[PDB]
Amino acid sequence: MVSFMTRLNVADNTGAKQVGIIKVLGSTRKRYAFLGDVVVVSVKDAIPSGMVKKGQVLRAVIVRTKKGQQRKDGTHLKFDDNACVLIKEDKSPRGTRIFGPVARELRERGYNKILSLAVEVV
Amino acid sequence: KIGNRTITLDPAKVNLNFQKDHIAVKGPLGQIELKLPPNLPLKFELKDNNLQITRNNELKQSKIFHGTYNALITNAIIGVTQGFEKKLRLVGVGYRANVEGETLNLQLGYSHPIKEKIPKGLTVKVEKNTEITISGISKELVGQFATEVRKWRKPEPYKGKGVLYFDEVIVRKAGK
Amino acid sequence: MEIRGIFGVKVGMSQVFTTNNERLPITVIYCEPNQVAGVKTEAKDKYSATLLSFDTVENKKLNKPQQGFFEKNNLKPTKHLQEIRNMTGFEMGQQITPQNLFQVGEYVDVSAISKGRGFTGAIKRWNFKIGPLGHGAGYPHRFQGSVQAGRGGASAQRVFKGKKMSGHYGHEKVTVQNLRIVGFDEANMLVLVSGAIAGPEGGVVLIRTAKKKPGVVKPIELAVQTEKAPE
Amino acid sequence: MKVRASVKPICKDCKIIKRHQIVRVICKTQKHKQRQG
RNA sequence: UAAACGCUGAAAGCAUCUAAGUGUGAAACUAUCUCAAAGAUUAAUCUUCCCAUUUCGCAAGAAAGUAAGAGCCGUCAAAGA
RNA sequence: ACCUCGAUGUCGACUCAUCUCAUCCUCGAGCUGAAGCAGGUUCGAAGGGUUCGGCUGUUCGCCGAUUAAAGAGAUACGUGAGUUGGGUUCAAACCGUCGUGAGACAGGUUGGUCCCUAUCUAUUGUGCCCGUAGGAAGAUUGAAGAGUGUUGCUUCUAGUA
RNA sequence: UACUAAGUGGAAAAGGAUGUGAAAGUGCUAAAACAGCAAGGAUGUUGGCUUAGAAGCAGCCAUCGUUUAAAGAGUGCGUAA
Ligand SMILES: [K+]
Ligand SMILES: [Mg+2]
Ligand SMILES: [Mg+2]
Ligand SMILES: [Mg+2]
Ligand SMILES: [Mg+2]
Ligand SMILES: [Mg+2]
Ligand SMILES: [Mg+2]
Ligand SMILES: [Mg+2]
Ligand SMILES: [Mg+2]
Ligand SMILES: [Mg+2]
Ligand SMILES: [Mg+2]
Ligand SMILES: [Mg+2]
Ligand SMILES: [Mg+2]
Ligand SMILES: [Mg+2]
Ligand SMILES: [Mg+2]
Ligand SMILES: [Mg+2]
Ligand SMILES: [Mg+2]
Ligand SMILES: [Mg+2]
Ligand SMILES: [Mg+2]
Ligand SMILES: [Mg+2]
Ligand SMILES: [Mg+2]
Ligand SMILES: [Mg+2]
Ligand SMILES: [Mg+2]
Ligand SMILES: [Mg+2]
Ligand SMILES: [Mg+2]
Ligand SMILES: [Mg+2]
Ligand SMILES: [Mg+2]
Ligand SMILES: [Mg+2]
Ligand SMILES: [Mg+2]
Ligand SMILES: [Mg+2]
Ligand SMILES: [Mg+2]
Ligand SMILES: [Mg+2]
Ligand SMILES: [Zn+2]
Repeated sequence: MVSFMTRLNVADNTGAKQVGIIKVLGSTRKRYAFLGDVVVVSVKDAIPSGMVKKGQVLRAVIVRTKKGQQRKDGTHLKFDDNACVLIKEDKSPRGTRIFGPVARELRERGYNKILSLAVEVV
Repeated sequence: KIGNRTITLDPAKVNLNFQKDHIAVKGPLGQIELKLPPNLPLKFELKDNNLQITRNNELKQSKIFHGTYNALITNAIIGVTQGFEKKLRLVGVGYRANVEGETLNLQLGYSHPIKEKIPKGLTVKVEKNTEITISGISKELVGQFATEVRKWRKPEPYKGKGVLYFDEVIVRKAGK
Repeated sequence: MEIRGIFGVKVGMSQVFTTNNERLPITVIYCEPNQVAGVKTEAKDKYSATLLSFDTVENKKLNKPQQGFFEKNNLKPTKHLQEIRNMTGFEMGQQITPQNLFQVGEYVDVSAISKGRGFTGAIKRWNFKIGPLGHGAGYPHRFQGSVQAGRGGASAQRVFKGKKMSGHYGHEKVTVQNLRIVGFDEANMLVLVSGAIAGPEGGVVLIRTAKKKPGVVKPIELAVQTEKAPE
Repeated sequence: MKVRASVKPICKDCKIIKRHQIVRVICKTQKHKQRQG
């Protein structure tokens, strides 16, 4: 459960190594962000050959969580690191590839482009 | 004045039974019943083909009742003898209505289907999909039906869309 | 309205997998056949209700007035007696089981006495906030919250009736609504109810028709395992 | 409808009435409806 | 029912939601939902069970003499300072 | 300058909130220089809700990102026999300025003791006694009450009016 | 014996209103009153400057005259007019 001012990794090719959460988008006092949730973030660790620059405020969607969440059948999906990918208004990824595995909760909330550009969905 | 206005009625078919507080009028159409509130400050007299309402005092409510019930007797006789009718011009792009049994259904612009139950004694006919005629023997009842049908789509001032009344003009506005 | 009620004892909680791929936690209720001990009519009493008898026990474990009533009404001796409002249509001295009352998957509500917790504080009882722990602090850390309404003759100068402070918590009747029945077990006289039921295991439980959704019955069916013998 | 402490006819067609023990002004033009006289 | 809109209708032959009569109308109000509740002294209702002695005199009197039930004590916890 | 100088602890923050309506959102309606969408103004309405941060002791305020909304006030500018003491205002020290001086400044800065076991009443819970007119064990009706009431997004209706 | 219909009485101003009672005058009226209903409601002409244009209803030059019961360089709406 990624919360306010949480540093997390980016699983895409965009030049951003460390990203910090600013707001858990969606409602008032939305405490946590689970898999598939959209957040507003700020790039804090970037690279010279990157599309984004350090300090930009952008919108991202989370794909992995260390805490994890439980599905309806009873299966508990749990990763080992919190990861998010940078998205555009249209809900389309900013990067051209997605690194590592992603959850299935993206499929429910649209995000079809994210699934098709992933390595393997879980 | 309405109170001192003749109510000349032919005895061909219209009789008016005057009880203590229950006036019954019977004629060509159905019978109309009027309730008299207690301690009514106005006495009727029933001569040949002429009814005259007189009062006892010069009170404000006495005068008000004398006029009001003269009008009510006039309206009851007219409705019993020839009835009342109202005409609604339902106009629009896809507006249409028709009658199934006791319920009049309309499809103006609403996702949910619109139906309306017809009370007793009133007959509503739809000769053309854009036209509605409500015929009855009580003026207030046909008026209530006309206005409650209207409430679904009140005539807008920008175009002609709505459930208009017949020979009713609306102020036009030009929404560029 | 047409309210149906039955009494049972909660035995525990388990889970069942269902078609449409859901894992549903369930509560298991042991429901003895209930006996209608009295019927009270609207005309003769000014209200209508049905009082049943359940949790049967031997005659030597019952007091003299109650056993006299049971032998006068020609009923099976039971130590528990309770009624439900607006329950009509049952003849006196008829055994009632939940199979005849509710459907396979209809909505019901369940009332039970909550688990006793004793003398609890304001935070555990009224979901209050705890005071700061660092940056300097004081003796009251788990503070209830200032109960000042007004200081001075022109103001209340009193704690308002119904204030939120520490006190007894638990051992109180509570109702959870819109619980779907999952399965009936006639041989073991065992009812399966989705969700969680209040009260300790072995306590009494009242199952009633839900007032929010009286006639609504949402279908639910279990899954049949396709696994076969090892090859 | 315009709520004012003082109500007076605006055009010669405006007519003052007293409904529900409150004086109002009604007229063909709906911009001239007044209340709370 | 509030704001608002009415139908039929006069005082004031017209008009007019109002004075009589008859409607529509909000998360507000009264109920529907949950909990507690006859110390509600205005102390309610129903069902079941147990009392219905011998003498003296004094009767919501005495001496003894008659039951349902409850409590003390013990083992406890679905409870609990 | 009427109460209080044989003592009424004074800013801000934390916890708990309650009340008013001159209504920020949600709810209903009239007018519009209201085509639709989104608005403006007025009327009715207090049931619920009314965010997190950066700088400052701060209230205030500016800025950032959200939200349906980030309302105006009162309650000793609510609340220290509930917490804190950052600020003000003890003794220490320095800067600028005034004074010949000791010293002084709603000028600035560093540091600096916040006590009380609850008698009455108010309140949250739990008991004993007695009454309810024979006693006891059960099941009830419900006079007077308390608790909750927030709302968003997507799809369809329909790219229809 | 009158008045009030507001619980006014039982707190308030500038201002607003066909609430109601009393009084004192004045106009018309059964040679017909007022409202409403049914008819007409004019001609030069659409006068002229003026204005892109106004000419019954822009500012004007003013604010015409006949027929006739009546009629206005118009009562508004409204039309580029
Ligand atoms: K003092
Ligand atoms: Mg200390
Ligand atoms: Mg401590
Ligand atoms: Mg006082
Ligand atoms: Mg006081
Ligand atoms: Mg009318
Ligand atoms: Mg109603
Ligand atoms: Mg007494
Ligand atoms: Mg003095
Ligand atoms: Mg004082
Ligand atoms: Mg003293
Ligand atoms: Mg003191
Ligand atoms: Mg003190
Ligand atoms: Mg208001
Ligand atoms: Mg309510
Ligand atoms: Mg910092
Ligand atoms: Mg003050
Ligand atoms: Mg204060
Ligand atoms: Mg304050
Ligand atoms: Mg001050
Ligand atoms: Mg205090
Ligand atoms: Mg304090
Ligand atoms: Mg202290
Ligand atoms: Mg004190
Ligand atoms: Mg300090
Ligand atoms: Mg310190
Ligand atoms: Mg010093
Ligand atoms: Mg010097
Ligand atoms: Mg009481
Ligand atoms: Mg008063
Ligand atoms: Mg007046
Ligand atoms: Mg007068
Ligand atoms: Zn007007």
